[PDB]
Amino acid sequence: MVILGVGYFLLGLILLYYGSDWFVLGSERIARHFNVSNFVIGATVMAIGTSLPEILTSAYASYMHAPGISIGNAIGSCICNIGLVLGLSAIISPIIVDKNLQKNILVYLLFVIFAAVIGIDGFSWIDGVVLLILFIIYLRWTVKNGSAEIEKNNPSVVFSLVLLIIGLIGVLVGAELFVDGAKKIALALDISDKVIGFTLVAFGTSLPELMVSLAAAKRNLGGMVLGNVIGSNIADIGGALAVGSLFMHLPAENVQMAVLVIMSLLLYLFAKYSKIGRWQGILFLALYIIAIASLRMGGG
Ligand SMILES: CCCCCCCCCCCCCCC
Ligand SMILES: CCCCCCCCCCCCCCC
Ligand SMILES: CCCCCCCCCCCCCCC
Ligand SMILES: [Ca+2]
Ligand SMILES: [Ca+2]
Ligand code: NA
Ligand code: NA
Ligand code: NA
Repeated sequence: MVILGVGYFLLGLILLYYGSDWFVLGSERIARHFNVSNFVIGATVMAIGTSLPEILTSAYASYMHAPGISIGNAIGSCICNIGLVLGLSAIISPIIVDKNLQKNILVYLLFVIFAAVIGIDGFSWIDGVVLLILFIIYLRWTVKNGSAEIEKNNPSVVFSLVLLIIGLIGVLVGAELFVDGAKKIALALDISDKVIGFTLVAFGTSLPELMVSLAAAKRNLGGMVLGNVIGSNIADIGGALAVGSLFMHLPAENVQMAVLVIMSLLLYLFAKYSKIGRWQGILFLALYIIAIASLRMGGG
């Protein structure tokens, strides 16, 4: 039963590795097909695709009367996407943000500040509906401003969509196998710890973002990286958190929200007045490390 766990674990890593690169390549081609920037494709198709685990997890957790896990997973993913995912990626491929993308990031920041303020007393189903509506508006606004609309079944298109979809299946299945594999290893060795397992929920669901962002960074696709991070956070709030709140009132996470707000503000300030490169990435990593060293365990 331990060899099966090791099997899943290694296999999940393989799928994650190759799948992420396929997803990126297919997404980069699709962007060129539709005449939209890499940021746009990153913030929409990629962000949502990779946030499907958060959405499902938050929904499932709140339905099972564990709303703390529901919001813990959602906001923890956001902190992970900036501190760990963007941190690593910025070091690998530093980014200077153009003026139009700076505007997108400011909208993101406002969205996050708005979510923090209405969530001070926790999140109701009404808070959820509002956030989901802003999420949809964000998506349409983003696509419009990053689109140059001008124009059977071209082999370039097909191969693009195949890469993208198979890549996405690869990263999502791979993330699942990684986690399921780890869990059966821990169970087999009798080192299973539930509160540890619930602490790592936002991470396991963030493995697609991590591997996808790293693959894009290796190909110097900085805008795509930034799109994936910014979009995943909005999807995690207007999607994962929001849907959670539909089943049950979510408890406040004011400390984690303050952390997210601070990291999000830092991200905008770097984008606007500087760059997102080596030392910005180092700072994001240091803050992430401080966060996981100090924040209360249990995943909510
Ligand atoms: C943004 C212009 C200044 C760049 C240098 C200051 C921002 C990066 C600071 C990194 C500090 C890293 C500390 C690690 C412990
Ligand atoms: C090309 C590699 C450049 C340096 C990468 C440094 C990463 C530092 C991450 C944080 C270390 C711990 C800080 C603890 C407060
Ligand atoms: C370099 C400016 C940092 C401003 C915020 C400083 C305190 C740390 C905030 C982020 C990480 C989580 C801290 C609480 C665990
Ligand atoms: Ca074409
Ligand atoms: Ca509220
Ligand atoms: Na995502
Ligand atoms: Na995710
Ligand atoms: Na996550």
